[PDB]
Amino acid sequence: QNLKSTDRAVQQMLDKAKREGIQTVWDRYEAMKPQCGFGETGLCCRHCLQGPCRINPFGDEPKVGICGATAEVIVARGLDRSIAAGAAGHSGHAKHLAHTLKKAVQGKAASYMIKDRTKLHSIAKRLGIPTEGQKDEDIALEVAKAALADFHEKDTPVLWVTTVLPPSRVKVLSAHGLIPAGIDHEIAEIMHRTSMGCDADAQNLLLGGLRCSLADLAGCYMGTDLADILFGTPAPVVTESNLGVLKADAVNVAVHGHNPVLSDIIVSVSKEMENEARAAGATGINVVGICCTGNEVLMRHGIPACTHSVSQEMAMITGALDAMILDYQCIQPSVATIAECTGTTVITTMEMSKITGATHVNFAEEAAVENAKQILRLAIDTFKRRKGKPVEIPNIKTKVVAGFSTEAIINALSKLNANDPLKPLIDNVVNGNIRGVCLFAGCNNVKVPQDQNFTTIARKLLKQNVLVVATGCGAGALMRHGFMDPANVDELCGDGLKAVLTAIGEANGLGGPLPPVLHMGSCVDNSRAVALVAALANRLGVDLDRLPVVASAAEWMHEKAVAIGTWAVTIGLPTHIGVLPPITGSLPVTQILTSSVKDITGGYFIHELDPETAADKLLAAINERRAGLGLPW
Amino acid sequence: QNLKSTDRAVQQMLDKAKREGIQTVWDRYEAMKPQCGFGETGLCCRHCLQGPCRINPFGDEPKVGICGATAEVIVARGLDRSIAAGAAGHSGHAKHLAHTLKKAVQGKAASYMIKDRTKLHSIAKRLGIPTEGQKDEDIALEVAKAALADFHEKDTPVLWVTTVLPPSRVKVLSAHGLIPAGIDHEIAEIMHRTSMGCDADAQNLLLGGLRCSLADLAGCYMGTDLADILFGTPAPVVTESNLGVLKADAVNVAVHGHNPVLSDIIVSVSKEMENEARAAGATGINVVGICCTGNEVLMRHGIPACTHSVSQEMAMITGALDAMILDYQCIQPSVATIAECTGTTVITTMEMSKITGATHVNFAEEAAVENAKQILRLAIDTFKRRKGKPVEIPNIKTKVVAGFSTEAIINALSKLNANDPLKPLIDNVVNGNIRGVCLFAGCNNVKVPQDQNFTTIARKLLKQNVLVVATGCGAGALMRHGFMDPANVDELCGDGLKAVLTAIGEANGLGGPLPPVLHMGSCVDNSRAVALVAALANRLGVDLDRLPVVASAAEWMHEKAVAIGTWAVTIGLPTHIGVLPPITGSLPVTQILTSSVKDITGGYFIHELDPETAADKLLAAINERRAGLGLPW
Ligand code: SF4
Ligand code: SF4
Ligand code: FES
Ligand code: FES
Ligand SMILES: [Fe+3]
Ligand SMILES: [Fe+3]
Repeated sequence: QNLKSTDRAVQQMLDKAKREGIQTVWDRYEAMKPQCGFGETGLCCRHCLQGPCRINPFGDEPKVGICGATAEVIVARGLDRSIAAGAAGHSGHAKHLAHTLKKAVQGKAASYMIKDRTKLHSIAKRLGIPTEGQKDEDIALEVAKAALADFHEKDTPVLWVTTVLPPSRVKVLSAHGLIPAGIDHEIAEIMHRTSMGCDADAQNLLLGGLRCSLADLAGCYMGTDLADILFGTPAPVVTESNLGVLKADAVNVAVHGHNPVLSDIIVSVSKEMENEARAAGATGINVVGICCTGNEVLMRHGIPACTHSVSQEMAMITGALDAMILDYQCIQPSVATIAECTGTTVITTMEMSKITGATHVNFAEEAAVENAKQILRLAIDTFKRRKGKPVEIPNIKTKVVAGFSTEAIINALSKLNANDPLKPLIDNVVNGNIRGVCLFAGCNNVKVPQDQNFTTIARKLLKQNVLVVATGCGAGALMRHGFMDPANVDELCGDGLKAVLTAIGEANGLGGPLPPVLHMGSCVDNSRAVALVAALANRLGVDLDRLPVVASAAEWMHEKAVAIGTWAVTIGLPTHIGVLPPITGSLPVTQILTSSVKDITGGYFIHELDPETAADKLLAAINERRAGLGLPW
Repeated sequence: QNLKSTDRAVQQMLDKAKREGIQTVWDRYEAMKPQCGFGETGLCCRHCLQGPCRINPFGDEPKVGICGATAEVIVARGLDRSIAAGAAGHSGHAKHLAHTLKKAVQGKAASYMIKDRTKLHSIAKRLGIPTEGQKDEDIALEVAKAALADFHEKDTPVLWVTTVLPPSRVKVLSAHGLIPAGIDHEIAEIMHRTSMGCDADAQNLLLGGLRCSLADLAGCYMGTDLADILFGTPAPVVTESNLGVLKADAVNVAVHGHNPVLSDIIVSVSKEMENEARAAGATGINVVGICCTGNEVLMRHGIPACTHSVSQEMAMITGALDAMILDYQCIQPSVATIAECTGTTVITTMEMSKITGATHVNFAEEAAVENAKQILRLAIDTFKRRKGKPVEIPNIKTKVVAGFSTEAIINALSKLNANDPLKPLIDNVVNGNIRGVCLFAGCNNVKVPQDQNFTTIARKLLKQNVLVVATGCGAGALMRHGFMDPANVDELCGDGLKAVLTAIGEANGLGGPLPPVLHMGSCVDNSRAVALVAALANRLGVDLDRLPVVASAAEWMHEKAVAIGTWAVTIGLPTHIGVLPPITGSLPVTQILTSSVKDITGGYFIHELDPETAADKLLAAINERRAGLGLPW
């Protein structure tokens, strides 16, 4: 079980699943070995009915696609479609929120409102929307319309790119024709250019993919902006994570997926109906989070994080999960089958994301509170059915300090310098107390023992005084292994980094340091890390590709993460990836993504499967950036 | 060579390529056998980096995707992405034309203009744009803005769906939630819903694909509408097709691709520079067409059709093709490699469609005429280099009568009944002179001996008094085998059909019949066939799924054609396909697409690889429709 997951709670449930004969993601992975080498290297194409075509990585025929498509065209086309699909996921999430805000300020969905008025006003002015002398509802309606307008061509490029990056970065990207003209416009253009008999030049294709990855960046940043307006900007909070946050005597309700439009309401309504849940024999309604929508409500409300990503089925295996409430993205469809064995009520809520065998509850913002009631009443009903059943909840949980929005980080720094809050951070970068900054992002992947890369790389960087921030299931991995607990700062952090986390935490009325890793939220909240390092760049008067800042998608899986890794490279960051995407079948494509893209954007991918080597390479990249500033290292 | 292509000119060039050692699409197909059975059945998924995943069609493990995705989810997700890619191709074509019209009427591209003022006005009123008292340039600017607005969400659904189909059809589609909200919106939503951990219900997934196929229909219809405004509505013309239309002593220039924004200008400018081409030793500039952009200029200007689709490389093998001018879609990237051997100058012109090793000429509508000059001067230069070389142009060509827009067909019928032009056609449907209508559409496919299915099926239907219309490379196959020559009516057509083609042709001042097959234009001009059968439905007061009308994508290949076959089914047509798409790995998915979709839209796919059986099945479908009207058959 150790080779499957480094999480001891996950290992315990893996033993339970094995003895009850419940097939898991790891069993399904084992049944799939050896995986197809053509698909693993990227040398397969099904873009037309003359296929499927493949290309031998080495040896004799086939050496070329039936239409004449070369290995480098086929590899670049497949990558582009992955970026476009990721963009479409983050795009759809942000679009849903844009519609939710518009409905709310037009009086159509009273369950939603402008919760963060100061974020609303700062966004409107970043966009150049006039605020002075306007109702909030009219400013918000303007912001929502501007959001929806970034999805298509108009007289301006995508403002959720051009107004969020340093102007020097925007100029460099414009010179290469990489600024998106519209979010869905770019997605559609990728799908066109990669279809049969279209674009057949690897470099041209990859440039289109960089541009589409910035459409994904725009979607993430818009998603974060809109969610903060509607639901509040995160501020530091304390909670717990891992399976031990389930309680045998409560109605345990998992919010799972990505979009909090639904799960933020479930959080609110669940408070009301705990009276209704005592009547069924529960202590209350124990809302817990899985994946990114769990991160959303953990970041805003302190909802304990139950589990993440590859291990999401294990929460059900406890026998104590009465309902799991789905919106979309990263939901293993196996949960619908597994629930027949574990008793859990699996509920889908979104029209374009249903799973055969799960109960569907049509959710609409106009009727959000009634929907939450209907769903939570199914959860309460399920809790009654398993009264007197034995459950096996592993007694394993960690303390999690989270909620580090960019606004919260700046506010926390302002206690050391009120008029120049970024200067203390830059000060300790310059003098070596902070070697640099590393963002961990992305998913877990069944190919990698769960959390192994995240924790191994994090341990090394923290010892070397790197300030580590994390999002999505990367934050999930670190939070479940204690990296978000301030009690662990002495163990994990080098003395320079320790000094800075202590100084900031003490000045923020804590008596104790900041946690070893700053949790910056969900996957769309990778945009928060952009807003932070962009402000650092603007305060220093340099571009992002001169900052000692790197990223690591240490165990990535989803097309969304492929898009994120690509826009990390596109905005100038050295970007480590811990699972090879299907590009090794083309040396020219691999060479562009790991080397020569440096000459376009200043960022580059770092392909490294071994996490100890990965950390060395990430430290080397941080130290090259320090040298380019003339800093000691 | 007979097993490769039924076209004798193609066979001759295949012999030349074999003896000169030039690899062809058929050789590349042979080098790819046996093709992967997982991809051929649809049982492969690469939508995340835990893959590639496959499922054994029969036997033991693997039986399920690593995430839990079933065979039916994996098959439906792959199909949806094919529909979305096809939609994106037709979408991009139409968008380019919408931008071209807007530039033209804003004074930015003087090389373009409103050539068809009566089409402009009829479109504006179908859309509800006011014409009375408005400049043409303001009506057109309104139409162009309405076109661009159909790509995104707005207060109306996609008007290039809702205003082009019978209102009874729109109501049926709306009740199933199938009307697109925006063209690129639907494409992006497909890409989202099919990514990992999203939509996992085959029926839900396929309904989304039907809706996305109507976004493709909208793109085709918009493309046809806009091209007719800018370049003229087709009217009957006479020309020739097949390789014998090349001339050894001329500068032979192939326009290849799909979008005529470029090639319509090449046609115009080539006339001017024939003086400049005599000076180099040519008789003139011989512009010939390949694929759909060749259909565009064949339909409007009588440009002879050189070849099509799978055989496009053969035009180069003659040694007489001095330039081949590309825009996008269905261009075998092998032409760039092959040109090193044949002398041809291969020129790409569009930013998102380049081929490594081809010369790129940046085309912009603002500078269209200068670009045509630069390109044609490269063609003239190439003609000089091969002076005194031997060429082998097969002396094989057919007469082609084409240009049957829906407006031309209605006008031709109006000579038999001026106030009720559709009534003579319906009259002869009712009395049996016309058994029904069959549309042939789509590509050739290397898997099928070229044109074999198109001609075999057409011969049988025409003998049985079916009125046959054709588009794209389906029209290409029929036109190269004599089906567009009126001299062939006695051989091919049954007496009832013969009577009607003769009566119409005689009444249109021809002394002779209409040709055996009515050429309705390029692939986007499949929308013309919709406009015709929609008018027939509205005149009869019934929906499309009650008309004796069918379609056959007899040899289809491209994702564009997959989308077209799907919207043919979605608007209510029995739709034969002659190559299996990757769906046979899921019985439930196959059963939906071939049977139970009948209960949603009234259309259905007819899977039939054997063309004689196909014709029987198409005749059976036509005759069922006749019986449902109470007609004899
Ligand atoms: S697009 Fe080319 S390489 Fe891909 S399946 Fe079709 S023929 Fe093969
Ligand atoms: S989405 Fe599911 S079936 Fe597809 S590659 Fe990923 S794990 Fe495999
Ligand atoms: S041949 Fe296995 S991924 Fe296509
Ligand atoms: S296993 Fe061959 S198409 Fe993927
Ligand atoms: Fe996740
Ligand atoms: Fe073609």
